[PDB]
Amino acid sequence: TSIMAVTFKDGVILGADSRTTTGAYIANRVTDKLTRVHDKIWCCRSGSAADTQAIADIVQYHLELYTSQYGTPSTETAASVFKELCYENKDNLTAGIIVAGYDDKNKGEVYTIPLGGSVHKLPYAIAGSGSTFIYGYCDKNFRENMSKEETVDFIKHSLSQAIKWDGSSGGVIRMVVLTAAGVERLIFYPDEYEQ
Amino acid sequence: YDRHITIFSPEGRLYQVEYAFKATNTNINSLAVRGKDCTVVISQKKVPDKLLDPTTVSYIFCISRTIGMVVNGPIPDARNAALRAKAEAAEFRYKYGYDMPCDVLAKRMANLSQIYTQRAYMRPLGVILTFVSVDEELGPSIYKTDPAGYYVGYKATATGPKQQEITTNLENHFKKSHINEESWEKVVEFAITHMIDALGTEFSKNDLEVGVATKDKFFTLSAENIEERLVAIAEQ
Amino acid sequence: YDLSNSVFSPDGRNFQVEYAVKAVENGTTSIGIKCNDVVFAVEKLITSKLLVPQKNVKIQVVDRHIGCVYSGLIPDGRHLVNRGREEAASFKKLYKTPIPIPAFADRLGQYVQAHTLYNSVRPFGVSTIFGGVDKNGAHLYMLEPSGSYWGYKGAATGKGRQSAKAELEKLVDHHPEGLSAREAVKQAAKIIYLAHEDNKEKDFELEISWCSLSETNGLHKFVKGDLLQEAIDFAQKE
Amino acid sequence: MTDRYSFSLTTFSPSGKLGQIDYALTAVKQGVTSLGIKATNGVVIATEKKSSSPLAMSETLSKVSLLTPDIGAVYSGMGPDYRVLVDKSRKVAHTSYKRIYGEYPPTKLLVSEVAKIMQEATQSGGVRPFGVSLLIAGHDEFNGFSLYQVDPSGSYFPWKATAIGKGSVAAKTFLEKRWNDELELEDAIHIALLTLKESVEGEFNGDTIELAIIGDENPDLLGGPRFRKLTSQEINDRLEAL
Amino acid sequence: MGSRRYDSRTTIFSPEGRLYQVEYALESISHAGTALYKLNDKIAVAVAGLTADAEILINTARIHAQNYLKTYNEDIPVEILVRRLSDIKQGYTQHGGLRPFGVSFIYAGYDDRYGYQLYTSNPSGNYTGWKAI
Amino acid sequence: DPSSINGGIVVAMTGKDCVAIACDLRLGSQSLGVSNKFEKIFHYGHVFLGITGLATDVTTLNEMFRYKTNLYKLKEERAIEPETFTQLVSSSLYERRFGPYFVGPVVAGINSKSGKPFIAGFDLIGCIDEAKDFIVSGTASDQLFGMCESLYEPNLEPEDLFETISQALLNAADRDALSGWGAVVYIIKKDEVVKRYLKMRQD
Amino acid sequence: TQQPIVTGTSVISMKYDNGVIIAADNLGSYGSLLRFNGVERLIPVGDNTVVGISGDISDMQHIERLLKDLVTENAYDNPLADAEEALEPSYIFEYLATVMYQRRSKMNPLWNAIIVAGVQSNGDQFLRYVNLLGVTYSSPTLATGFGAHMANPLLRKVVDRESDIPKTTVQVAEEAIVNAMRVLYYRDARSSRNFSLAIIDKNTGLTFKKNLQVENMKWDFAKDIKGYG
Amino acid sequence: NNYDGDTVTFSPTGRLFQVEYALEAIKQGSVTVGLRSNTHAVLVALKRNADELSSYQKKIIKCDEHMGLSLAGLAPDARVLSNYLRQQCNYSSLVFNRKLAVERAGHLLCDKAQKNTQSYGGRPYGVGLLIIGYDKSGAHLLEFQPSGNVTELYGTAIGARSQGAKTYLERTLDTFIKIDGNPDELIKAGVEAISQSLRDESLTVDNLSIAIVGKDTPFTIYDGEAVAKYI
Amino acid sequence: TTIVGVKFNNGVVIAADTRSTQGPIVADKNCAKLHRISPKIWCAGAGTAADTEAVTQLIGSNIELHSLYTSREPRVVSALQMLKQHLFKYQGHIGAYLIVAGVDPTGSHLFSIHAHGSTDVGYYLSLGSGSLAAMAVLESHWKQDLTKEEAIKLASDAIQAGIWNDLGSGSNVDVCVMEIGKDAEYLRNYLTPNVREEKQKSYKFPRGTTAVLKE
Repeated sequence: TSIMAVTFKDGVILGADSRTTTGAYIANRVTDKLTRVHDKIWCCRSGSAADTQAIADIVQYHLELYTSQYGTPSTETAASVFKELCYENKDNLTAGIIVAGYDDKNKGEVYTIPLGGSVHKLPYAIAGSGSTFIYGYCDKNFRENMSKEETVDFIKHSLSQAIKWDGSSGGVIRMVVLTAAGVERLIFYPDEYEQ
Repeated sequence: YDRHITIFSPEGRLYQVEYAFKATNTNINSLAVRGKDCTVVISQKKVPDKLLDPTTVSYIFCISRTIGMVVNGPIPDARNAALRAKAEAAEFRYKYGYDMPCDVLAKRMANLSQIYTQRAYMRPLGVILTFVSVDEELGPSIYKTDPAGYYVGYKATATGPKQQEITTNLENHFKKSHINEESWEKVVEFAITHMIDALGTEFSKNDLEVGVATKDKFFTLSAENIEERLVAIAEQ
Repeated sequence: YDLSNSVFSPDGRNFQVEYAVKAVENGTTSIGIKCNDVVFAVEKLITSKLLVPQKNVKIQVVDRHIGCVYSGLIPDGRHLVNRGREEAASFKKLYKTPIPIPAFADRLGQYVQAHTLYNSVRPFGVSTIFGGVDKNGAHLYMLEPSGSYWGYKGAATGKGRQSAKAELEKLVDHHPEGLSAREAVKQAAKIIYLAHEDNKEKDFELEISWCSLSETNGLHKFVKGDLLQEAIDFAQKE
Repeated sequence: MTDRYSFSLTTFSPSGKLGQIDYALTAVKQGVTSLGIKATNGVVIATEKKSSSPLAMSETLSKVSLLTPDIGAVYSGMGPDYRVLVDKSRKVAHTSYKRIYGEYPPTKLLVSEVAKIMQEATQSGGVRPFGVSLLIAGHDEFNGFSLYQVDPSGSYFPWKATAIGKGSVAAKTFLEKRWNDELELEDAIHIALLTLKESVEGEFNGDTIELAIIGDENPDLLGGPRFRKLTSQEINDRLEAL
Repeated sequence: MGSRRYDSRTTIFSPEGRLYQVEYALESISHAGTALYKLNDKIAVAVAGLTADAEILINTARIHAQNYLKTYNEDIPVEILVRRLSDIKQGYTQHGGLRPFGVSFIYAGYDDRYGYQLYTSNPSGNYTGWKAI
Repeated sequence: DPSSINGGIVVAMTGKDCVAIACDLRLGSQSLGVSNKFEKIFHYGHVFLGITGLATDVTTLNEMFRYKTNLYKLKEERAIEPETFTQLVSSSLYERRFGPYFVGPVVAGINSKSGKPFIAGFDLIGCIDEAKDFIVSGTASDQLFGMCESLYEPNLEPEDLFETISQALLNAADRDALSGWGAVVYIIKKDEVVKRYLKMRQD
Repeated sequence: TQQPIVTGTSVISMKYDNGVIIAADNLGSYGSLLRFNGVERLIPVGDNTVVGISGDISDMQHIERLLKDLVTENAYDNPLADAEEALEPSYIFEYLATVMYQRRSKMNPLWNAIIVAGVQSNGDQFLRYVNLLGVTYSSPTLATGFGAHMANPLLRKVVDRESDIPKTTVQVAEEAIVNAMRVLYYRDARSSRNFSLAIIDKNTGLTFKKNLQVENMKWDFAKDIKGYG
Repeated sequence: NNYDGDTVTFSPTGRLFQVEYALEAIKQGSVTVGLRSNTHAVLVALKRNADELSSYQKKIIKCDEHMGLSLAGLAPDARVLSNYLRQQCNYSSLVFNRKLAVERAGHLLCDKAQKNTQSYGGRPYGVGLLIIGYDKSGAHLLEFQPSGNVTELYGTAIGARSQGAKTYLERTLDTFIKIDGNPDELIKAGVEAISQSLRDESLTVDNLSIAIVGKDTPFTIYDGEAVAKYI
Repeated sequence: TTIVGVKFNNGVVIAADTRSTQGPIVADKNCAKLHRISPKIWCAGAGTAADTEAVTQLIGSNIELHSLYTSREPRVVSALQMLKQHLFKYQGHIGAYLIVAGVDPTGSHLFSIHAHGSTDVGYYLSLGSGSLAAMAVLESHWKQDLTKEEAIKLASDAIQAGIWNDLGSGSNVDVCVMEIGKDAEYLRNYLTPNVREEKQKSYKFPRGTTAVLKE
């Protein structure tokens, strides 16, 4: 419902909320919208849950085969696999997917795949129903070559605004940092971003 | 035609399977030993022709993250078996949600070899496969499969022409006392020393290829990482 | 035991593959040299002067970065190149990146090995030398009718393969630090001219191609023009 | 790459014999002596185990398998064929009987299915008969305890006490020498152990033989199944009182 | 050299006009025992040779009889079932490339049109009614 | 819906050591009666199956289950049991997941081994409802439920069970427009099976 | 396929005495939301072909991948793949039209309007149109979608018939194209201020101008409008 | 030979004897000569009859308005190959609106011929072909063998007693290449070349066929009285 | 229908109601909604009863085959993947909503699956028509430090609340407790707070009341 990915200076941070609603009722108050595809190169998905889970499983299997047979996949390879899966089933699935990854050569890459199967790189990406309320703010407060803490603060502010102004979005704020050091998981509770 | 297709001879034998077994022997010897929490495989990298690129001449394949395989026999059938094993492991992980155990993959490859030996339109593969891993429920594990569809697990194993000497030395060592070393480097050095005892030729860093299966993952050792054990063995 | 494709001999050999290798032995000389960046050279027998010069190209291009030469039954090599083009196109469609040279070599090896598993087909009667440049650098590979392939610093096959192998070994020993691109082209021309001596009483045409970083932008291009004439003159001088 | 092996590889000889089936029987005969004894409260299946190499772990390979919680099997002949046939029988026991009627198939019907599978290999195209002879031990509510033998020809026969392998004749003679009407499960186990010890050339311990029993009930193993494969320690304890 | 292992081309004629496989199967049956299954409530069959193929054919006959009963709501006549089984056995003697069945069948059946009848059939596919064995 | 075109009523009750299954006899096209001799209770060995709904589907299910029962008896050389037949009916109904038969099948009988009475009901797609008191199907299921919730006592004698089930069936049919035209009651005991016809108004 | 999700905007093109000019903006609208910017909708094929695509952009990427594959295929076993056996605008347009018609006949169309522009090997300017349903036609001036209603009337004021083509210089055509783009930005709610322009000339060749911006706009008079009465 | 029952068997020296028999089937056919210049390409064919009461079999088949061929060997295989070439040319003209190049047709025929020499259950073709064409790169002449080998030459000859025509073409190579302004002169050169292969035979209006293609010249066949002035 | 699942420190508990209805009429008042997929893996289902039962039986048969093939204990993740793939293959036409819970060598697991194949994890889950009351009770009385008895009381409370406050639920409460290292899970109607009162008058007819035409 509120999904984001930003590449600052040393890697990529992907952030999301944790609210899953089956209508006006909250079906899952704390859901993990961040799914691992490989060790690196993994981000969050929006839209229908079943389609996104199936696409994520298929992409994970395909990239496992790619790693076993031809070396190590890049972020663009995962973006292409997602694009093919979304485009060939254009009339069958409604997912919407952002893919974020890290590698030594490029040091952080993001790809956006909306409904219809198109793919765009962009320096930062926002998606979901709540992101509609943060289009201006994210445009007014994004800079290239930021530090990790500044990126965490920017994601926290944007996701807090999205949670506040969207009914179907917002539990806790989950963040994943992918850099050369490794993969780091962060969680921010409502008492933090609401104040 | 009992000697040309996989049909029974009057005495009840399959000659094509035996011929594939003969074809399993270039004459590279390989060894596999399991320790406390790791498994080590070593193979001979014989490249007498200087035109070949040494890094591309290998008989060890990383099937999955935790499983490694060493093949004895011609390399085309080895690559065929490696690709099949990789596909089966990936399919198992996708379908069942957890990593394929080493013995399960060995059983699947044995079933495929049996199917090859059962149909008259498919010849048996002339290779011998050894799968090594650290299974999450069984610890270190070594399983060998042959062109006859047979497969079984080993405390330690050796494949090649003069495998009898290595097997005799290993069984004598086990009668004396797995390996009680908690670090895989010690197990690698022990395997190298045992191979030197059985096949004495003073292996250099370019005459060996080593794969190590630990709990986290399976990997292989480069020539620079290979020459450190023999220096350590010599300095002891 | 030499009548079917997928029958093991009592000693474990496949005689059909060996006969395919014998068929390869009758082919013309084709060589490939890898430099630091790669270079492919082929000899075309001029059976008669009626043939139009520079109209029977034998070196083939896969994608925009793979170059392939073959010795043996030319139609078999063309069929293998078509299959390789299909596989490269499928890989590029599925992953959006040009297929790495080791992956292409593995695909070709799997295809050739599958062509030795049944008696309804026969093994390919060609040996292929193919290479190029990818993100990991410059690669050269040699594939045989049995399906086994290896990477080489220098490779050669055909009637005059032994002299070419000796020259390649001498060049490798004399250049422990590698070769440039133009020097590699000149050496390939010289080796082709020296290996042509297995026929002598037959005119021949030299065809050279290269694919390296710089001077070709990582793509495969045929050596044509003043450079080819300089290479021919250098080969004739030696 | 086409199969083009549609014709059958097993045909009749001028004397009326099927050569491939006879050769499969010959391959079976040069195997390992496996025996089965039916009692009033169970059925015992015993076999000998060989060591391919001293370094090989014998417990990684089991020569007796559980087909259903109440039906088990043993083989004499080619091991990989037995393993593939066990997998096929396990699949058939579910995809043909249990998924329709909600119950595990009776022993006779499962033996019929296995015999049909083995017969399909002697008449279809581009195949060879399985080089194994199977002993099936089972229990069902209406038929009681049953023991069957299935040959490579696909013909199955019910037996009260049978044996196959190299020492099949001597083991059969020993079993038929004294077979009473009051045999118990432990009496059957003792007789099987004695016959296996007589047939074997030595090294008769708990780690060189494999035994399984069908009977009674094991709710402790439910998590009950009537199939119990005895552990090595229990076999050693029983041999200490032999 | 796709597959030259065809076992004497089972479904061909001899130079004298005979079928070798059928005669060999008849020899195999004659070398078997001397002649117990229920096809339905009114028909029984005795088998000779290759009990597995006999069981397969008996299952097929049971399926055919039950199909006839479902279709017509009447018990199948003995002759129809015997003819169907004989045609099934003859089919393998003319096409398919497989070996013929090695089973001889003796059917005893009662219908409402003939009042107790007996038949016999062989691998050649020819069935004959007999007053007594 | 096809289940309310031909009409029908089937009920089943349990007794001390016996069961009872009763059904109506009316068969009509919508509001026009056609036949008054259309029994809806069939027998397979010692089990009884009462089907309500579309008459063609009832006949098709009867023929298919007779086929399956004959093949099962031939293969296993024994009569089917009510629980095994219930599982078979459920599986067969679920086989037509997207093309289900518009039927109201009900299974009753006494197990040969245990001797326990057994009654079960099914929906159109094969969901087993194993109830120890009674099972109801037809176009007047609510009336049968109201009649059977009261008037029913556990472990009733067959003589009293007959009266109870007959009164319930008659009073349920009298308030249903698409059921009637006579009634048939089976009292199933240990290899006894007594069949009776009831007297009722012809609407 | 059945409905476009991310859609492009008008593509305009015209012929001048020595070649063709084709321009298109760089917007990736998502309905009423201008979601994506910097999307190139002019695909150069060879040194003599430009393909302009309007409509669904996922299908645009699909057919540009098809064009890349076609370019790769044309070079196979073709020693003259860059001199005389190279691809031409006519061949590319025929392939695209065949693909579009085949997609239409299967009720699975590519939601695009495509303009193919270039110079033929004999010096003749090629400029043709295709879309879904496989409808094809040619004209001295072409425009897709919204620009078909506003850009065409202006361009036809300069090149009205065939005989006007030899009388039009490249400067006049480029000025007309820029003015048409400014008008489209004035009156189209799905338009963007930035656009790309390609010129194909028989003599000079292919000239590509990216990151162009609409300028010299008029807004001063808006200070004098107040209320609605 | 034990290695001759099928095409999927290699000889111990690495030979395919079925392909060799297919090649020998060509040697038992009539002689056909092909030549070309910068502007035109010409095929000359000598036809045969069963007897005096039968007609002469056609030896030249048109594939497209810019490409044609002449056959030597099994006529039905030539018909199959010509139909395949017509289909390929039509596909190229429809999908891309481009005239198919002669080299592309050569590659297609090479691939199709190869596909019949490697799979069990089939046989190689038994006809040799001389294909002429004109395209954007000029005039082209190609020689096709059933083994899949396709060659490009200024002139060639196939069939029986073809060595005389080939020797004449080799000797006069420097002459017929420059014949561009006169198609009839090139036709005369081809006729004189094929005359060297005649074994006590005379060219008549009944056994001579002449096909020509050129720059401003659709593929045109002359037979019967059309070849009266070329004799 | 109400189904709840609560994960305590070293195991899971699954509880359910026992009422199955068609429309506004109660079909069966003692339906069993706890399904045994594996001796240590149990699932409960809501929605179409036939679809849930068939899917559970098929997945259980496949799980048993897998356990026989691998000579290993079945895992909850395997059943989860099989169920979700099977449900997704039918695009939600198989209307089953499942709560799966089990104990395996990797620990204790609890998941929820929807009819379209989507899955989720949690420490306490509720499904069915009356799932909102059970969810409110769980949110009111859940803590991360739970023992076996506290969990078995929480599940009963949630099921009882869902029974009382939803017209689609009623009758008794079925419980199933899975703990690491032991079987248990044999509750079978722990609570039965819907006992019907005795009827005011007996309605046993005297013999001979019904008229019989023929026998």
